[PDB]
Amino acid sequence: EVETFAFQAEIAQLMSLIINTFYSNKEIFLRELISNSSDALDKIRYESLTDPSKLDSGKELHINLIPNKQDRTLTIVDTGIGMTKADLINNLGTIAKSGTKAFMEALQAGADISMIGQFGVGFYSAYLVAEKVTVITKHNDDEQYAWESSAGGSFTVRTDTGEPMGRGTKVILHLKEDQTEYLEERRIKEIVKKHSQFIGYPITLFVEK
Ligand SMILES: O=C1Nc2ccc(F)cc2C1=O
Repeated sequence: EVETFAFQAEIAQLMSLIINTFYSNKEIFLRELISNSSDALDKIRYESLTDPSKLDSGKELHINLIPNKQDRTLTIVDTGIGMTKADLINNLGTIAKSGTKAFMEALQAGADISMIGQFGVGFYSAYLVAEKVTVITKHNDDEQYAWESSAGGSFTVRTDTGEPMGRGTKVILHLKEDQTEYLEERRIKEIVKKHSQFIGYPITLFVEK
């Protein structure tokens, strides 16, 4: 059972802007996704302070970076609070309608694309490098779901039947054919050290066979 939804008009505009605007500093996508994971890990930690039973689905608060050259995917896994089905349909837990407005206003008022995270819509920077994005998420209060979109104005949501996650979010980036540099160990390391050296959770960069 696959449900197809249409993006809000403002969100579809944001995605086509990111896809079509000539902009060479694409590496900032990893900083935004890692920052989104750190925000989700902060949320589960804060709720765990007043209720330790919320960590029953997983006590480790970490971030893993998993490149795969065979599938040409870069996956960002975190054990954060996760997202419900309502969260997924509601623009992946963001206030994307108002955040897109302030972002597009700034883009004509001097700002550039690298400042996308300052308006809460940093997740969509994934389409700077990915032709398709798959999001697997598991919140304590809901089941495991799979969000997917190749842009084009629509996305799909389905119950995920694959490997159970416990709790957290998995962002799979199906990279464009000319963006395979972000599958290289030294390139990923350089970006993490440059843009995410002070993240308060362990970041493990997986290596390949
Ligand atoms: O990619 C990276 N992960 C890391 C974790 C710890 C650290 F000190 C550096 C790095 C990287 O560059």
